[PDB]
Amino acid sequence: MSLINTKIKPFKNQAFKNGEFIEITEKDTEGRWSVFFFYPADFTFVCPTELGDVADHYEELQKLGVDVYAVSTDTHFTHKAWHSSSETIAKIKYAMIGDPTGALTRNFDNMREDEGLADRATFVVDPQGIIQAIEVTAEGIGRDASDLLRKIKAAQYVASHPGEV
Amino acid sequence: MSLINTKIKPFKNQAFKNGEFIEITEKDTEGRWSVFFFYPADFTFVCPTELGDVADHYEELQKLGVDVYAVSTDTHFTHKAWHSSSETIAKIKYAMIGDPTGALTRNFDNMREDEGLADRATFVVDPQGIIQAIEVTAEGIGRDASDLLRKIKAAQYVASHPGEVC
Amino acid sequence: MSLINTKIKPFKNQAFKNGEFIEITEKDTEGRWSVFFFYPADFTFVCPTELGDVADHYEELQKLGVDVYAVSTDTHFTHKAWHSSSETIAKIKYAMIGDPTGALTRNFDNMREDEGLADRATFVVDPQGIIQAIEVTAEGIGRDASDLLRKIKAAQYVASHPGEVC
Amino acid sequence: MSLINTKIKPFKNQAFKNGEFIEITEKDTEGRWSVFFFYPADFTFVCPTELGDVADHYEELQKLGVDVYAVSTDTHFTHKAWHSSSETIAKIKYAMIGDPTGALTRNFDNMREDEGLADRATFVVDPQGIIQAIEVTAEGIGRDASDLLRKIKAAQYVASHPGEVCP
Amino acid sequence: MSLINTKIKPFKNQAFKNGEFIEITEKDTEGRWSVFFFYPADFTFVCPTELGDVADHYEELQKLGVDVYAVSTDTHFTHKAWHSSSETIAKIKYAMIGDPTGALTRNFDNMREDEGLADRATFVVDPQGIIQAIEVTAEGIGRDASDLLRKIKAAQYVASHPGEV
Amino acid sequence: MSLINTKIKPFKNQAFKNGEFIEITEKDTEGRWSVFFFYPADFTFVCPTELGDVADHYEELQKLGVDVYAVSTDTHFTHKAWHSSSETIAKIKYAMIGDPTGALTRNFDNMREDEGLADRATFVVDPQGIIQAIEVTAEGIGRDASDLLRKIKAAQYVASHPGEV
Amino acid sequence: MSLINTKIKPFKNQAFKNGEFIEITEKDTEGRWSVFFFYPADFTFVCPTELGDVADHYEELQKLGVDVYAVSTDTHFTHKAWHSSSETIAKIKYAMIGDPTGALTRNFDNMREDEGLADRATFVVDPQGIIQAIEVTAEGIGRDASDLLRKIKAAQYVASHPGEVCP
Amino acid sequence: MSLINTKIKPFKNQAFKNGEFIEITEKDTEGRWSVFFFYPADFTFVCPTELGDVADHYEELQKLGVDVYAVSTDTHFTHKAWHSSSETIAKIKYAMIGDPTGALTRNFDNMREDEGLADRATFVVDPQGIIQAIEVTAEGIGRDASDLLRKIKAAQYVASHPGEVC
Amino acid sequence: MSLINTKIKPFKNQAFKNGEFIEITEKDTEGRWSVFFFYPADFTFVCPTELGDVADHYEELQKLGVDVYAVSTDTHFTHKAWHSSSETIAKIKYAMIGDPTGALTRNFDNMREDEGLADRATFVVDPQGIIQAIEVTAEGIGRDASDLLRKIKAAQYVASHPGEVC
Amino acid sequence: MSLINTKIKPFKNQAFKNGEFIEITEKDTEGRWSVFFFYPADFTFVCPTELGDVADHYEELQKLGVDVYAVSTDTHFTHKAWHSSSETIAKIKYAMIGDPTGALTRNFDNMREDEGLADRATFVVDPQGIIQAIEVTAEGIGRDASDLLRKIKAAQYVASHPGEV
Repeated sequence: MSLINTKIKPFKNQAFKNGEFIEITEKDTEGRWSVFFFYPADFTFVCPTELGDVADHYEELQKLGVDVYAVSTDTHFTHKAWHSSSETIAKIKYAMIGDPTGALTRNFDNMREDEGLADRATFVVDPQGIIQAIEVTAEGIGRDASDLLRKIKAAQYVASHPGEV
Repeated sequence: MSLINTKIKPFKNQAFKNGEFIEITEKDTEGRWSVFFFYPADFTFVCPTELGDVADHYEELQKLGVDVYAVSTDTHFTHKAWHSSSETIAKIKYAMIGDPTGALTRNFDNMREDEGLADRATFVVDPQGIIQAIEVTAEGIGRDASDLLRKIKAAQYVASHPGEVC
Repeated sequence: MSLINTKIKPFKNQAFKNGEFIEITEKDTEGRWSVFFFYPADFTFVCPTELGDVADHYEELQKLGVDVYAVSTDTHFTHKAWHSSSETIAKIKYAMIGDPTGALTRNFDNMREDEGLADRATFVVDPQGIIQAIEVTAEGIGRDASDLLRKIKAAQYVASHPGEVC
Repeated sequence: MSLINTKIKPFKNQAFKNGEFIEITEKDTEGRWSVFFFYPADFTFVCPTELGDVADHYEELQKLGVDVYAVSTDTHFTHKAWHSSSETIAKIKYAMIGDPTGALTRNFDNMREDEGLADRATFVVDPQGIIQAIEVTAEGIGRDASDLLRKIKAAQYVASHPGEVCP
Repeated sequence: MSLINTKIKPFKNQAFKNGEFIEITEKDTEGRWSVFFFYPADFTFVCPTELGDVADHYEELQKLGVDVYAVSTDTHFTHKAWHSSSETIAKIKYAMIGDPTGALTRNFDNMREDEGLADRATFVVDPQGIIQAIEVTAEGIGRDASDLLRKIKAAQYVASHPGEV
Repeated sequence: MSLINTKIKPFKNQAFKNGEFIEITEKDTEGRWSVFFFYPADFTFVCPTELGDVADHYEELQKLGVDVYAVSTDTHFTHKAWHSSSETIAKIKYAMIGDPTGALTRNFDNMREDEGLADRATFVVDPQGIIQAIEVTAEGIGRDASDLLRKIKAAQYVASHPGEV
Repeated sequence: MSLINTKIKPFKNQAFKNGEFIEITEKDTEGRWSVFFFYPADFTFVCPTELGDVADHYEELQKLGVDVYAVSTDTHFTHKAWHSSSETIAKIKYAMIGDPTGALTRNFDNMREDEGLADRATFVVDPQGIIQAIEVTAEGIGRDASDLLRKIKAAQYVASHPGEVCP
Repeated sequence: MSLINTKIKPFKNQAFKNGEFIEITEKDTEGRWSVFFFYPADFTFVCPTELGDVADHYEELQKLGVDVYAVSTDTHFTHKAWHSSSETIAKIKYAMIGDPTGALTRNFDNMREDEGLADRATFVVDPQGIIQAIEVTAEGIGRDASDLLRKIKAAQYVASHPGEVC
Repeated sequence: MSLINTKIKPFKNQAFKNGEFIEITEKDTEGRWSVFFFYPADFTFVCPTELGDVADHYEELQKLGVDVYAVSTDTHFTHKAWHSSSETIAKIKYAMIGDPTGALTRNFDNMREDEGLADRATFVVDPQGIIQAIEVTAEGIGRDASDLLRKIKAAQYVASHPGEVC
Repeated sequence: MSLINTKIKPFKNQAFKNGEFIEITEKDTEGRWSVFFFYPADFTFVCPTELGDVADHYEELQKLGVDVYAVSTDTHFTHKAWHSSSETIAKIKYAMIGDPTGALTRNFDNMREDEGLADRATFVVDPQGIIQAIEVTAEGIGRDASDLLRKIKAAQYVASHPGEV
């Protein structure tokens, strides 16, 4: 069963945003365009260029009315530490959702069951809750924020201009 | 339960390639970089720019040693007809897999159950059979062949030089 | 679990008829004599004379108040293309039902499970929805349209005047 | 889930042929073209001309190597009685299979559940056991034996000349 | 579980009563004494003297208010043919129930499952529906109508007079 | 499921045979024709002429090679007391099987579950163990030993001569 | 999981008392001291002196307000016959409960499964239904009726004088 | 499921006997006449005369070759303390089985489920392990030891000479 | 599945306290700081220093408003006997709960199933009924009443001033 | 069911020790005294005095032949970061096991299912694998390493001197 064109499942998670800690539910995504940016773990040796690339477009994303949610199986406490410790993660102004239970990760069928870590996946969600775009890659393959931005612009176009030759 | 980083399931399908009918199995994808390009239906009123953009990069894809498989729920007979009817589909030099059973579409968890059509999804499969990249979009949202090309080059780099960075 | 003398199961399909796309449900068959003509696939190398025969008798079938529905597992978009391509399929004035899900095909128990195509079967359905005649043949064995007319006329005579046989 | 292009299921039924009782199994259909002619019941008020029209073409069917099997939910004892006191059934040279259990009838998905009787169905079976043609009609609609004869000749043609379309 | 002293199950079968086709249900047996006479098949080489012996006592059975039902897995069309073909079966004025489904046969647990035929059984049913007497015999062993008549006379005596010392 | 034309189930019961206590099993019935005569209880106010009628034909039954077994839910101790108390039961020379467990009664599906007594049933068993004739009657209706004798004579004829036209 | 100090389960059995058949339920034991005397079978070769010794003390038991119930897996018809043709059973003034189903026997966990007979057990039941004394013996070991009489008198003493130890 | 005339279930318990701790299993009861004397608890306000009676007849019981086992849900450590405390319990020369698990108590179906104590029950067990006599009484009703001796002597007579009663 | 930070299950037990028998329920622990001190058995040869050490701090525990409940699988009758027999157990001013059913022991998941005795475990329960501290040791390893006292003072501090540090 | 006096369940976890990363299985605890020190999460605002107290006794623990395993649901990457970031955690010379799957945490029945974090528990394990001491506290209640040290010394004494008055 594909997760495309389906409504997102309810959740309640603690997150880090700009300093300090906030709580995010599925109620917060209502009437808003949402991006769920899943990544394995904090403090890994892999370059955090994927997250920093989104941070560079975040001002343009907020202009388009798009909320960004970076999610991992690490705690929100770890997100705060990684925000202060890493050079690139300091640019992150959007929410960094901690998912220690993995309930939100499992809502998007994105758990490495044997590792206990999220897969490298990105979800574009419309105001209705329906998933419009899915993008999953393996370890080492980078996700372009420019192509993500292009996809959102195309998704917002279909919503306003439904059905055309 | 995620489809990423898993070996592809065996299949047996009929396809259309450059005026000839050929049978493609999972054996044909072995030892080869493969791209499974799923799309809804033939002869629709939607612009065929998604499949045409892949055709433009196909020579560059064959240069990297990558096979391209365009798959839909239509028959391979329909693919031959669509290759002769449309101006953009005439450029398609790669294989056009016909999947009437939907078995190949079900293998990649990419079936619109109540429509009987494949979703707009792209899969990048390494020579071992493991899926490295998944890209799914809803009807209307276009897929970029240039970003697909970038991902394959990035996937081949990690396959060649693993453990480096950063 | 014999299919004969049972009411037809509800359906919702897209169809092509005279340069127009229409939606056909089980409601459209109500109060009318219907004929469901199933066939494998569009754009095949097999001679399309079976559909051509029904086209020749269609004027006579409409005269008896009988609706003809040609059903295939192909999309309704594919049917339009086939109407413009073949000389024999151009003669088709009746509706060409597209059944990508195979829901309507499985309703009449007529799906080639491992092939994903409809079998060569013809169904005669009365105004009530009850199936009166079933004719299934393998690939190659032709279906006679003039014998179908004989069967429909006989079915209409039994409906009008019950208990008038020996 | 359709019954077309599938091998026939094994059966063991008693039959009546030319004044003698014989037992027929799936082994008897092996290597032979077989036609299974199903009908509701014996001693019905409806014309037995459907079976009689097959009996007229039976000479031609035997020359083609086609065996005819008339199947009913009645006993083989009943078939003997219907053979004796009927003008049209007296012409039957082929076997009249009795199916009191309804096992053979259910093999072809041809049972009226509420009536306990077979439906008006004709099946064309090749030497391998694979079903090539199915014809099912309701009470009143007659089955054409000369059209059945045409179908068998067409089924034999594709068997000897495989995939000969169109040209 | 025993079939004796239990109410008969509902049924709807077509039958042949001297020249005419009728339909018999569990409703027809109500308020009346009933005898269900099961037998293998019509047009068998075995002697039909079982049904002929019941036919001789049938006039006395109607005087006692007892309805007789002859049941087999053959159709009611076959019962008519057997009536006007055999001299012994021609004496039958009682109803000949046809049971092609075997629903009535299975109600009395009397079906030869591998043969699709009824066993040689006789059931005596009172106005209430309760079975009072059961007699089952194997193929070849005959049943006596004179003994059956005696058993019904005794059953009607017990029904009218409760307790006998 | 019908009890007719099936092999009898194994049993081990104590019995009373004219003056002495014996034990009867399924082994004793083998190679011999057997008649199992079931009845409610000993010392009842109902007429014991059912068992007395069988006792009169018992000498002829032994000439035919038929063993008679009278079974009830009473103990074998009770059968002895009933033998030397009633003039009709005193005529019994055949075995009187006591079945306090009801195991043998349940083998023939003949137990009145709420009463704990046997129904009025008679079973005819051949040397192989196969039941050939069943006769069950409700409380009050009598069984005839003369008809029973006739049924055994017919059963032995069919066993020796297969197929009768 | 022991049966001591538990209320007796409901029952409906036929009994024999002084030439007349009566029906006894759990309602009849209400507000009355009850003794359930179980034994294997009627017409056994073993002495019926166990029942006879209870019959001798029955006059004293009735004065204390104690009802005696003799239970057997035999029918109430059998109890009448054993009452008529026995010297010791003729002295029985109390009820002789028949338990052909074994339902009452199973209520006291006193059934020999392989024999279908009750075991040699005696139960002392108070007006509330609560079991106060259980005595089960094997075939051969006699049950003392005068000791049973002592137990009932002791059971009545703790009922009227609750928790009077030692002093 | 009557407990009478059934073999005793295996057990492994610690016991106190004559200033010594010993382990008693079902093996120790084999080939010997055994008596299992169950009682609620140690150090109760209830008069310990029931155990005192068995102590007085113990010499006579050992003369008949009968072993006496007094079982309680208390520990074997508690039994030692009770042997030193009470004047009546000091007379106990037989083994006092401690059953904290209640395994041996549940074997004889003698557990007060909601109280966690053994009921007042006496069991006579033959050399084979078969239970011959069961006597259960409620709190307050005394158990007679002299009537127990009568029951054991009767049980031994039946074992020696079967079928010698009327 | 951990027992920590959960509300205690209801119980009804008989206990011995200062020469008197009293019934203790979960109602008695309400609004009160409670310590459930589990131990194997009475009258053992193991040094009773664990229970004696708690008795030394009992006056200091009552000063903090803490109730102490010593629990074992033995009867409350045995506790009275052990209070009079032992020199160290004579100091016990707190309640000694008798748990013959083992129901209270099962509530705290602290039963040696094959021994029928409680394990060496200490539980600290706040006025709300929530367990704040669990300490379990195998036979032989001693429990410190001073560290227990430290934990209760630390538990009362967090209850008073939550959210502070560091 | 209590976890006291039971053998530890098999596991395979990645850990941080002294720099750098190692893998620990149940095979590594064989023939050695082990301490499993569970704690909720890394980078929390709670003072890490519990872990630092054990670090002060670690030299004495290694003298007694005791291995210390600090476990949390955080990754081993996070453990390395927290080792470098925190003043007290820099003293940690023993292994810091990362348990993102929570499999090792669930082996000791120590998971806060709704939080996805380990409870505050300490386990003393002998060379055989058998758990000798369990110590669980709530948030805010400190665990004394001196009392832990005393318990281990007592546990090692019982192993060498088994059974005494």
